[PDB]
Amino acid sequence: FNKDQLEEFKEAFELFDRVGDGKILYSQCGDVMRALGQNPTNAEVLKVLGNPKSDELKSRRVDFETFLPMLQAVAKYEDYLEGFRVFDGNGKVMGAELRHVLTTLGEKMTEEEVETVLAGHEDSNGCINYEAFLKHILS
Amino acid sequence: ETTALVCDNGSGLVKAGFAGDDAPRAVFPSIVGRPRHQGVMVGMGQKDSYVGDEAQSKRGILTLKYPIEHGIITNWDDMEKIWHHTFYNELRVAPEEHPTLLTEAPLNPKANREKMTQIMFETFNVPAMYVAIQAVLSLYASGRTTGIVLDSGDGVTHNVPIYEGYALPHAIMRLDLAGRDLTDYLMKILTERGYSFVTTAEREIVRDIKEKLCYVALDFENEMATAASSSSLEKSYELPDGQVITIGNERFRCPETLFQPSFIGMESAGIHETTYNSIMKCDIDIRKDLYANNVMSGGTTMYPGIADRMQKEITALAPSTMKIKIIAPPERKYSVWIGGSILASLSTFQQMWITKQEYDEAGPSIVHRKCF
Amino acid sequence: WXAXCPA
Amino acid sequence: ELYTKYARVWIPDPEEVWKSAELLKDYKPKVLQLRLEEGKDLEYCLDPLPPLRNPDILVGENDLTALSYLHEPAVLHNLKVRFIDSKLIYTYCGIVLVAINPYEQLPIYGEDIINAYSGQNMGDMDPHIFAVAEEAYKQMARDERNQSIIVSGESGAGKTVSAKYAMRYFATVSGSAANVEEKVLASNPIMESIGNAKTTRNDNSSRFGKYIEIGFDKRYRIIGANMRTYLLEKSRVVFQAEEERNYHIFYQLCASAALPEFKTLRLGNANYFHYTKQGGSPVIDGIDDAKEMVNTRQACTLLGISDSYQMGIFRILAGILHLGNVEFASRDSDSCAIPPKHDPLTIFCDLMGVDYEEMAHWLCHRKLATATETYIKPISKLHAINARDALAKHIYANLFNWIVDHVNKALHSTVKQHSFIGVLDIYGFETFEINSFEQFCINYANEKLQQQFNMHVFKLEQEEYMKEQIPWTLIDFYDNQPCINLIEAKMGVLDLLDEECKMPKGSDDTWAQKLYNTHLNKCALFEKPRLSNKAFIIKHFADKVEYQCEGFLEKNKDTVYEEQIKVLKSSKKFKLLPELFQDSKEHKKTVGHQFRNSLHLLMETLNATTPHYVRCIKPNDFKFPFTFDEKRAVQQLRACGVLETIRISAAGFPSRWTYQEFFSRYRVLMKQKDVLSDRKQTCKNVLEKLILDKDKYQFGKTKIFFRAGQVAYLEKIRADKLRAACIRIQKTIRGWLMRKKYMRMRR
Ligand SMILES: Nc1ncnc2c1ncn2[C@@H]1O[C@H](COP(=O)(O)OP(=O)(O)O)[C@@H](O)[C@H]1O
Ligand SMILES: [Mg+2]
Repeated sequence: FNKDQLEEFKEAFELFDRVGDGKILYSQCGDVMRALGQNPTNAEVLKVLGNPKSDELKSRRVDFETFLPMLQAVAKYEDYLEGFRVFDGNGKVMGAELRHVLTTLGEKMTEEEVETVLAGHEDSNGCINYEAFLKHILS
Repeated sequence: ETTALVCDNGSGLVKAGFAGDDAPRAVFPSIVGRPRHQGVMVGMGQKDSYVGDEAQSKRGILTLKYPIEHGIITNWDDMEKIWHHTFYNELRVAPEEHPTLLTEAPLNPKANREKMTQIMFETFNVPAMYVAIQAVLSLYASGRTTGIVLDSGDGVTHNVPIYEGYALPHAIMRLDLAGRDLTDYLMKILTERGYSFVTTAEREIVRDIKEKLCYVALDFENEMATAASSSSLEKSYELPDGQVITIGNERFRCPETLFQPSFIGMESAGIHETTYNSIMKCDIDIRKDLYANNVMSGGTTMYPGIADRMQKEITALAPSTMKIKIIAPPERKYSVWIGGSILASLSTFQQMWITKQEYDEAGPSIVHRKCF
Repeated sequence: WXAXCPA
Repeated sequence: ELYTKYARVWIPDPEEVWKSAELLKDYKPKVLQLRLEEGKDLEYCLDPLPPLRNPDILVGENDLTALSYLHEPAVLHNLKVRFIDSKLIYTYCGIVLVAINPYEQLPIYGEDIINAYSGQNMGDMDPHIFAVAEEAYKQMARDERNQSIIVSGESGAGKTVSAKYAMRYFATVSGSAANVEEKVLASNPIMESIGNAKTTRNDNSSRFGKYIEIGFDKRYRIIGANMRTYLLEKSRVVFQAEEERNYHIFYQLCASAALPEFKTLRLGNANYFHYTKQGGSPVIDGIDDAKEMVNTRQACTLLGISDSYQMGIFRILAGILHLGNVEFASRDSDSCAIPPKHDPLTIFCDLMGVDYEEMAHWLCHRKLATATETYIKPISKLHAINARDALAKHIYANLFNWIVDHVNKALHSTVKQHSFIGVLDIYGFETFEINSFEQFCINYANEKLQQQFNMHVFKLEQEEYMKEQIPWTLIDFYDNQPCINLIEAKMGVLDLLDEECKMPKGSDDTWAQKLYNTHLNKCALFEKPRLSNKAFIIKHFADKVEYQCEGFLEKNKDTVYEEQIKVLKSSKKFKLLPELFQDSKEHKKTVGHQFRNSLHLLMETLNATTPHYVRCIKPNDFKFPFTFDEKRAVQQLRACGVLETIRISAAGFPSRWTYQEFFSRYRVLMKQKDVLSDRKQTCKNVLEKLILDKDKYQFGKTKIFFRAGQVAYLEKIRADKLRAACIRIQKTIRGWLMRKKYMRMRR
């Protein structure tokens, strides 16, 4: 990362600083990474964080300088398509099935997050063009 | 399954039947008759020679030969007719179908078993055979495993001690007093009252007087005095033609030679001293069990009072702390056959048979190898 | 028998 | 291996035979970290593996062979879930139907359901007793060959309820009007009163095999049943172990001693008689014998046994009891006599109408006869007691056979029977703390029946394989003939028992010695219990069983002295006693040899036929509705052979899937390149990649056959792929959504 990148990342980090001390929580490190264009799993986030315990995850605070090596480590389409084609074969996917799998398998998300991202993308039959939704969510 | 035959040649009687039966199908005298006169009528259907119940029926015309005497087979061409009659006419069964069990007195000549075997495999073509010591079978019949057995038929007498199914061969006594020598003595003594019997066809009469009238005295010299002084003892018998004979103090003298073979000029001791001497040859831990289980067996022991006379005269020899019991079951004339009937039915036995496949390899000497 | 007796 | 993190595994537990666990960290070639339901880690150790668990889709399926891991805890789980939570009391294993007795009445037997099953094919439905009955009823029509339903279990399990509904089905689908159902059901109280016993472990155990032949005409209208009985346990009549009873009818009779018509039987209380006091357990708690009597007499009268014959029957059973009290005095070690004016014999002769002096003579002597001559010979006190008890067993076995003939007279119909369907009700495999000749016979019968079942299943598998064109050499046949030959064949344990009964001074000790000499090292299945010389072990089909030699020989023995029969046949007081003995080696045969022959008659009856099998299991010892004790149920499932059946099935290709339904399930693993137009070739390609060892599956014409385990493997790799896909998608949507929240914070 060059000085400009480091400055942009630090600025973004400071926007997520909700206490004014220039720091985030372990549990926010992943959030910052996602805010910076990374898409790490919660497992990946905990791994780069050093698998913190609940107490330090919720209250131990780290500044940008400690975050940066972690961002580096995190930084270092056809599969995404096949992954969506898993749940198809007419190029559509049920909203109910996607909701169930996203809220019940893997690193389960909330139904509200899924409703928010899914709002407006399914048609009257309840089918999602997943290639278009995928291009949309990858931009 | 095919049940085996049990055929107790004995002497004088043949006893035969199927294993698991409780009495023999066939009991007939082991006697071969040939006609001696000239046959005069023509077209009569004359027949060369008669076996068994025929020769008894027609005996006035015949000469009667016993082929077995003193448990030794002395004429094989006679004997084979008797077996032939046993299988084919009397049991009405082909012996080639199923096994046969045969019985023999102990200590008799070795070649007798070899001939029995050779005839059973060669002519009758029996699938398997065995020969068994008679006195062993009398224990199977009386339901015991420890015994001393006085087995005495026509022809032969023997004692065999058996303790828990171990026989004690050094102590086996054999004696040749038998029903035939009581009969020949009874002929030579009836002559004192003038009656006379010189032919085989009337030797067969004396043999039946002996059976009905004779009995054994509990003490000899007082009944000898009694019936010499009072005629109250004498009894009478009808000969076949209707002549009446009368027999007095004589009718206990012939069965009493079993206890004094000196009367017919044998050296040896009677059945009581041979029984006791047979016990004495056994070792001292077992004598008390032999003294309790004395088992009478075979027909010559049927005389009334022979049990009580034995118990008396062995108690006269045994040490008085011992206890002496004579077991004389009423069947005892058949106990050798009954014993062979249970023996041949035991599932454990089926291995024991001399099979034809063995005999064809080893020859007739196999008997001494695989039998007792 | 063969010696000592008649059979 | 694939014991990975979040593999579930079963672990053995004392209190409920197995517990679920979850494998908390991957296995690698000594001890496993296992998360339990009770606590997050408790640790398990591996000995000089735990049984893996089936995937959640398979559990609860209608047919236990659909499972991919076939073993005790998965079977126990499927029966437990289906029974407890879904209240389905019927389940299939292979051919077998397993019926879990609910102890509760249920709506499932209604006539609408009867219609719902009629005309279906077998697999088309969830299993129900009607689906067995229907399979039989169609096969009888489709083919000439006659049919049997075999019902096995403990008597508590409710075999009578299964037979009841199987007949109700036959009546309704025949459209028949007649009245056989009512009569066959109304026969049960007499057959249970005579033929049924209280054992150490069960009350109303059934001690015979009962075969009801439902006859059909040439048009398959019903014609009314013929009843046969086999394998009756005659020895129970005269001997009982601790806290057993003999057949209920004796205790029902003794309880009724106050009733006016039973005055002349001069009964006592049930411990007054030698044939009932021996168990020391006269009363079953919860039963009034005094009242079961009345239901027996009602059942008689509904079958139209006249009141005169009913008093004849109870006169004979009072006979048997009074006979048993007759007590011989030894005169001598080899002779005996009954003492003068002995009272039990007086009352027995008064009951049976015989001259006291003839019975007193013939009990103590026996007659030999050759054709020319006959001898009356005395017998020992031991033989006198064996003779008396053989006579009592013979009077009883004949009375039983007579009552069953009057049942048949009330059940027969004149119409010519075209064909029949038999319902055979029989006891299961049996094992107790102390184990004895009664059990030895029962376990031999169950060996014969399990052989027939293995013949049949193997045959139907060769048919199914030739339908699907798969080589026969792949199905192995498991054979228990080496165990039957240990028992029934020559020099077997029965043959050496009969041979010991008649060898002189035979005894249970010297019998045992013959066993050891003959078998101990020579046979794979016979073993000696280390610490005893008076017992032996047979490795039966279902389990090892230790039998104790003490007192087989006294149980083994029958000889009826024919002259004692010939005295009783002369009786002139009442009709029945001469009737019993209407038409020898038959008297000479021992109990074991009679049983061996009765079992041959049974097997030659069933072999004429096409079997269909049912198994009944008892879920709890306390009759609680719809509760399922794993500790009891495992034992019942072993005893019914269900588990050794499944062990045999798991050796084959248990799991059978149609190509199109397979393709539907597993296209998720299949690249959209690689699916062809040809389904069969597509799946042949994919599966030949997914499971590299071809020995795990066969390509039938219509179905893939998998060995046990591989369908679970495919389900695991499917779940792992589907999870990895879900993680990739969902992390991308999360990083998108928070990236947009970052754009919100920049705004
Ligand atoms: N009831 C009897 N009383 C006395 N002697 C008998 C009696 N029956 C047979 N005998 C004699 O004993 C011999 C028959 O004995 P048995 O045991 O039948 O011979 P084996 O067993 O050798 O054939 C014959 O001599 C016969 O005379
Ligand atoms: Mg003799």
